[PDB]
Amino acid sequence: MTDQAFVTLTTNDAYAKGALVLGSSLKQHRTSRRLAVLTTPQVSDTMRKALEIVFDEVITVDILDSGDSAHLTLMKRPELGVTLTKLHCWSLTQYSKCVFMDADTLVLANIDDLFEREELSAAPDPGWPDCFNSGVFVYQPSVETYNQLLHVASEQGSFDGGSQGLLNTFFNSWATTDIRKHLPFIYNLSSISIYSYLPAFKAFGANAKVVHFLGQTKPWNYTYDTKTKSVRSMTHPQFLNVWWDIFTTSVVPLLQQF
Amino acid sequence: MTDQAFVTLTTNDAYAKGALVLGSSLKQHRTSRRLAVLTTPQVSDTMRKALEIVFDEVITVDILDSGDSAHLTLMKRPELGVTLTKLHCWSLTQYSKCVFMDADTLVLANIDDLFEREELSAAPDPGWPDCFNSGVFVYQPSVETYNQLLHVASEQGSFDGGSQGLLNTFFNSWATTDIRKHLPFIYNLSSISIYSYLPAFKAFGANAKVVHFLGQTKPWNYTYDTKTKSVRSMTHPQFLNVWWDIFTTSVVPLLQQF
Ligand SMILES: O=c1ccn([C@@H]2O[C@H](COP(=O)(O)OP(=O)(O)O[C@H]3O[C@H](CO)[C@@H](O)[C@H](O)[C@H]3O)[C@@H](O)[C@H]2O)c(=O)[nH]1
Ligand SMILES: O=c1ccn([C@@H]2O[C@H](COP(=O)(O)OP(=O)(O)O[C@H]3O[C@H](CO)[C@@H](O)[C@H](O)[C@H]3O)[C@@H](O)[C@H]2O)c(=O)[nH]1
Ligand SMILES: [Mn+2]
Ligand SMILES: [Mn+2]
Repeated sequence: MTDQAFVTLTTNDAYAKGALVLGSSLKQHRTSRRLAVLTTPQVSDTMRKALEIVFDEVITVDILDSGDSAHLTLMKRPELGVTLTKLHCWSLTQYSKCVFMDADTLVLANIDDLFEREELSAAPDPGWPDCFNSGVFVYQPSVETYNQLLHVASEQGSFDGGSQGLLNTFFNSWATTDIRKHLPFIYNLSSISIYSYLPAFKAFGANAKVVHFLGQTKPWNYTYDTKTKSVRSMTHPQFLNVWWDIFTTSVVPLLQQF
Repeated sequence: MTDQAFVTLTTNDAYAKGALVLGSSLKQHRTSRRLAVLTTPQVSDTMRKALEIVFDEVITVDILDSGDSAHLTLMKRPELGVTLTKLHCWSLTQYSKCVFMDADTLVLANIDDLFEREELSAAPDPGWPDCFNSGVFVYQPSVETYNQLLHVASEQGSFDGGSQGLLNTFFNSWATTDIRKHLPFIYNLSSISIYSYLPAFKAFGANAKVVHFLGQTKPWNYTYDTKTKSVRSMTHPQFLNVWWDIFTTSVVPLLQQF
């Protein structure tokens, strides 16, 4: 309850919008857990203040600062900035168990049952199913694990340049061990898989609990008509329209309070 | 040994080429099991004779004939012809356990360790990871199971129009039960995933044991230069070139014997 949380991340104002929508969707579906978001100094004061209303806790991380434990590793592998910031999710020892969620995800139903899972639990990644998608995962905050993850980042880096490669390398038993650590795909439904593998989507898509907007084009990169309540041209904009309805209804007016 | 086999299928001469390459690759990697192939009357006599040399057993199936157990179901769902023919793989009760392999797959290493698996074992499908790919699976021949599969085909059909939808509907516990029934992706490596998710491929692709040529364009739809030993323009034609080397070296000359 108080010791468990959903954790997201935002390094800029664009992803902050995503974080704000994600946070609102979690409250909308009455989560009994806390909401935390990792932010960087590059996030504007207005976005930061909005996040302070939506989330129960707003933590500030600055790996660009020499005082940060990940900085040394950043100098060695500068292309891993976002990934190194994301790893600080393991530094939140005020929580016994958390569910990390990318700022570009959207909750469509209560997913508190994820807290029954153990580290490391995640849904399979489309494209290479033997790797889990790092957009949504169940983990347990720990300084030891964090240090172990930093060590691997320093020595090996990430085979994909992001957090997915690093996490899959460290939590390498995922593909062959414990089916319970394989989160059902509907807990991290790739938006690409939706408009593509149409048959499978038509069959199981209605059970979606979380949508992950993976492409280059994020939800905030579209134009939304408030009158027709739909984005402008995608055979399935329904999810983009939900994202935008929350943004229009709860997020935008909240940003006007400042 | 004698009671276990690899089983493929070919309804025409084009896929027969694939079946012939697949069969040769299995012998090349010294399989200790038998090789069986399901064929239809539409397969030419020359292709049939070549298959009789490569495979230990060539079974003929004709669902277009009123005497076939699947015919009645075919009349009801005519678009399922290939799928209904494929299901006859369960009718091979002369074998205690088999590994079904699509004619468009290619074995790059001995995979006899698959016979340690139980029905139903299969690799995850890219696109929708909670569904297994029906191109490669471990099953146990049985008239009862066959009748149960026909029954489902008749009543529900297939959500994807092919065998994957039907098999996933029947063997629906796959995604949430027994990690051992999840064959490693390298036992059914989608050719699409190779040229696409490049990072993951560069990291684990060298361990590939089976390649599955999924697209519209099958290996036999390419032009191969015998002098340079490579197909004509694909950042990774290496697999197409292996397929063609076997076809050029073992299959083509074999077809000349007739
Ligand atoms: O400038 C940035 C970029 C990313 N993020 C955060 O990092 C997360 C991950 O990155 P994102 O921008 O969402 O990338 P994706 O399109 O979701 O994908 C990448 O990350 C996925 C899971 O993390 C992998 O499946 C992909 O292969 C990888 O390309 C985002 O949701 C944000 O929370 C920021 O805060 N600021
Ligand atoms: O005219 C035909 C068509 C198919 N086959 C056989 O059926 C198998 C399956 O079909 P294939 O032509 O290989 O289709 P795929 O491109 O491999 O894909 C289909 O089948 C896959 C697994 O069976 C699924 O992952 C895909 O979603 C589905 O589109 C083939 O390998 C052959 O053994 C024939 O003998 N004759
Ligand atoms: Mn993401
Ligand atoms: Mn196939």
